Amino acid sequence: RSTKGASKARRDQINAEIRNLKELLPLAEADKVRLSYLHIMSLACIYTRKGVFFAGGTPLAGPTGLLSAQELEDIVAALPGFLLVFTAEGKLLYLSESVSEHLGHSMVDLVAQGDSIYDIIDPADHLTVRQQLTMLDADRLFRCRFNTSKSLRRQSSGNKLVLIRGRFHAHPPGAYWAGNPVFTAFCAPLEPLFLAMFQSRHAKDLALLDVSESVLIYLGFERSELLCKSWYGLLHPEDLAQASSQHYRLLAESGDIQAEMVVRLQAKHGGWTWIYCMLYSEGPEGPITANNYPISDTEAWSLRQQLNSEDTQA
Amino acid sequence: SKFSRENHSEIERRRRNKMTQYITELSDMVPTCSALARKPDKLTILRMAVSHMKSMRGKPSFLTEQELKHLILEAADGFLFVVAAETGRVIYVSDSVTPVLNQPQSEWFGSTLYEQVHPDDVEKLREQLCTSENMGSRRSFICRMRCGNAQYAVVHCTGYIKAWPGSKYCLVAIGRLQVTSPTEFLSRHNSDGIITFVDPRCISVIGYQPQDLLGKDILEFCHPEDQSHLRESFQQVVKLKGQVLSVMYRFRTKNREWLLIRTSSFTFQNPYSDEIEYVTCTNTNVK
DNA sequence: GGAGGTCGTGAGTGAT
DNA sequence: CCATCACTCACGACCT
Repeated sequence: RSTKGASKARRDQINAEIRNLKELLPLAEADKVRLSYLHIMSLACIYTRKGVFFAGGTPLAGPTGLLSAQELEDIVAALPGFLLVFTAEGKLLYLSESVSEHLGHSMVDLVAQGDSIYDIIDPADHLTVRQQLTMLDADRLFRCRFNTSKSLRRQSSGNKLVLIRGRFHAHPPGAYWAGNPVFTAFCAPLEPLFLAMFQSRHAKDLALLDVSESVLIYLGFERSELLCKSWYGLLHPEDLAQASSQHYRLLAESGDIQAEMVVRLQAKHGGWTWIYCMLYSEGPEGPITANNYPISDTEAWSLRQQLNSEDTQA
Repeated sequence: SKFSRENHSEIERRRRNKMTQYITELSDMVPTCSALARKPDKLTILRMAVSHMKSMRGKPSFLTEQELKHLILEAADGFLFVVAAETGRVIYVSDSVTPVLNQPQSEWFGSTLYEQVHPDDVEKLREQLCTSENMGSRRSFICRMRCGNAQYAVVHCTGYIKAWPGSKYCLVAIGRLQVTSPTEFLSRHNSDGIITFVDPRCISVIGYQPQDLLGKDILEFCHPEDQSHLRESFQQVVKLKGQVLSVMYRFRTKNREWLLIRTSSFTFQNPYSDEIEYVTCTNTNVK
């Protein structure tokens, strides 16, 4: 007979429950008004997954009543990255506010188009990311480009590089948590306290013209004992070819080339330290500047799988 | 033209599909609902959703101050402890001390952090716990903490001093593990034959420790009749600019026996200077 | 009859 | 204030 006025109540009922969700969503009402119904039904899923994952676990929360006024909500601002939590299939569970500093886009802004990690990162990395999320070893570190802001695309040369260091956690008893673990990660940008770095300056034959003084912590050598030593004299003979070919690439008929490599360096007392090494040229045939990132063998293996797949797809 | 209307059709289509897929992801990940096979009325789906979104609490942020805690403690792998500033007595520790340090959580409770650290680092640990009003309330220190199962692991701790809300002050901190990780062995030599590096696999093949061989000529461990042959092979390797040469000779073990060793060697040259950084030698026990 | 979900189309809007 | 492709609402016939 008459489907209008009858089928209307259905729509204005589901679009009233959506609205009773958005007035509950933990956001600020400066942006809680420009939120499409599609956002609410694509952004409240993340909150609901947070709720069901956390409320359904043993109270393994480290402390109880110590950081209990705002210090936990203040250290997050001072950390050199942003927290990111998701499922192995790519669906997010939490993204701290802090992302606004690092990608230039709000949490209310990135995930408003979609549900999953693959709506924020660059579609050129989707394969690589997927690889690392399918490969028991509770550790995973991989390097990835995230979509940036239009306010920082005007000032940075594209989408940001981000190191992603995390581990797959013990999933709670559930239906979707079954067979789908939860990956918690610290994600810091690499294109300029937990982010271990000693930095170095090399000449055109990778000799240590200078090094940061935090090297003593991760190698046992004072800066005094390392100056003018040959970097190939700190390497492990297995990683010889990798560093040599990256050094060739770094020495071309131009400058301004990034060179990625995961290597081992020999410490003072002789233990081998895993170093993710980002070499860039601060000038064509000028200086060599290297960011060094100490990592664990699991993280080194993950990042090597990354770079192997990348050089494969060149 | 003719498609400024039907493109709109598939646009609204993709919108409806987005919300169907989302309302299904709500129809898989809510407890009051995941306990069926009949995916109920979509309105009732959203209603069980609002039920589970009236569950817990939280100008604003996203999650409460025990979620962010678990998260920062899992991203920054390690444990969180809370010690009294003056007495050093352990008021509190998280269970994560067990997978990090292998000590049971009952052995940390009550004891002093001075017992759990290395004696040389005890004065340094006191220096950082002393409350003399030195931004300036955050502490950061590297010490050696006792491992369970002599046995010590380097721990980098970061925390801050707070009045507990003679234990008028206490340090609340997080401790991260500063991990940083047969028949043949590798060795590196300079142009002259002086050993610059040895793989610690030498202990097993020839019985010597690495520092027992660092800085000596490789010929002081060769057998007198074979010195000339090895010296000529080294001299040729230097000229072979990366080619792999192979020589056989009798090597003097640490128990003063003579082991037959097959050494494969090649120079490594630096891609810009072409100078011999070292001669890489893979030494294989053959007989 | 009575839910309950879809679809192509009409319109209100925040935007360069 | 006025087109413009693009969002993002609502609508009423019309299947399962």
